[PDB]
Amino acid sequence: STSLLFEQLNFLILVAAEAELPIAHSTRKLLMDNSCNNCQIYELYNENLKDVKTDKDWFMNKFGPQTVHFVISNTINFPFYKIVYFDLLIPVVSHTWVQDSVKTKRHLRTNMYSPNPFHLLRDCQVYISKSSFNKCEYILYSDLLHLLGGTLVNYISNRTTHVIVQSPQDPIIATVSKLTEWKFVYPIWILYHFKMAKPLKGELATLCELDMQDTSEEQLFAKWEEVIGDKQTSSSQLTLHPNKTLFKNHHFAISPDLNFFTPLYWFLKGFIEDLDGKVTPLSFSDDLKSVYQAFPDIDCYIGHSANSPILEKTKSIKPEIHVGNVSWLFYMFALQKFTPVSQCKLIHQPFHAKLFTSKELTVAYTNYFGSQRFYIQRLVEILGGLSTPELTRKNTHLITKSTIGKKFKVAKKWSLDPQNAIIVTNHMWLEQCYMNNSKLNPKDSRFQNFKLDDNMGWNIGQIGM
Amino acid sequence: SIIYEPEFNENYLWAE
Repeated sequence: STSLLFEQLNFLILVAAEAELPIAHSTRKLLMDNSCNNCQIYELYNENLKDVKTDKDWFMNKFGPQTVHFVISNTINFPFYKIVYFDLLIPVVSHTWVQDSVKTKRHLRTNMYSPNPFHLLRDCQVYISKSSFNKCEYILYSDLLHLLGGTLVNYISNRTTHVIVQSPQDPIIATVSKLTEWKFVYPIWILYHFKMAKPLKGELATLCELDMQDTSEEQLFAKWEEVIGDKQTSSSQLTLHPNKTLFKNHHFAISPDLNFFTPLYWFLKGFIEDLDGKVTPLSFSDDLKSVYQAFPDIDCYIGHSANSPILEKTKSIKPEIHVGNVSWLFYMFALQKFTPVSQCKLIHQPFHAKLFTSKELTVAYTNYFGSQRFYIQRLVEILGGLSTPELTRKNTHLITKSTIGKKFKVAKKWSLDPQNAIIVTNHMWLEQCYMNNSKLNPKDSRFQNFKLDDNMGWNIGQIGM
Repeated sequence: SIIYEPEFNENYLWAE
């Protein structure tokens, strides 16, 4: 029972205990019988990694130089999980992923096979309604959903499980009732899982559902206070994110360019403060000199836009201040370490001005799994373009890591056309465009390299660290 | 197979 299903893909199977060898062996056989390139087995139980710094360099030297496409583990309790999952963007999937992938003969979405028990929304395909939210709210809700293991879609389909709306005034509710299953919910559906770390059930679940009688702001505030307000009963899974002094001796200034729904600002404030940091909100009317002189411990600025005048004045007054966005905070929470922004990813800085339009950058992608799908869509978004689920003639670019798969074959053939030519280029073109703030040429040789799986440093997300 | 696909807003991420 053989096939080409896993051609050119490298796997790392982590065995957490001696009793798992039978299953490790099973899984390896299925990978090898279905044409995996490399398949390493590493016994966690059989090597003392205590007092070894299991960081990115250590991982690339132990398990590289070629990229690991998938880690196969039914536990996240290994000391290089954060490096693998949050930095290198390698999916971590259960043994069941291999079994199900062989039976259905396609590369399955990885999210639902994550063994991270924080990934409470792993089974969710969620569309965030842009007509309900400002830009900053949209980014935040996307960050949290991704952090809870869910999938973001830019379209409503039969496969969409949840539509996020602010209120019953969102045009989309009416516009989809005309056309026509999936659930409308308030953003407190996402936030409750983040804060409490358990499935949302009972009366509180009902309070997160769209209610067409919530006709004023007052009724929304009241549901927000019932679902994520002063609970006083504890959060579950208290050891998943054990560093409760993560932001100790740090004080964040919050840009007025964020402009959150007030109860969302309370949630964000409460997040920073429960990790022992401090928050001062800046307003457009503030005299910035006296704010920063009145609270001289302020060491961090949180803003949406890199071109904000507040940020320009702030940098003038406070030249060594940390300059990050809301995504940066949650990345620090993911890593469980305060991390300067220069050691984080491009997407953790306040966003650059719009570089491209849709007409110049409507992109499809292929062979990007899990967090790499998230990362590529965020990057294309902040560049000013659109990213699509499928490859059509509407697409201006196909983004690819390698030469395998059917989308690459079709798109590479379409590149030979004379007039309306789709371009095939690698993900490093997106990253360098953003990093340099320039429309680089995708046909430069460095961006026509499609053998990026030979080096783990060419993983999407590593440009700019 | 989609149901609804919103029109893309070119300046959503920069609108004041």
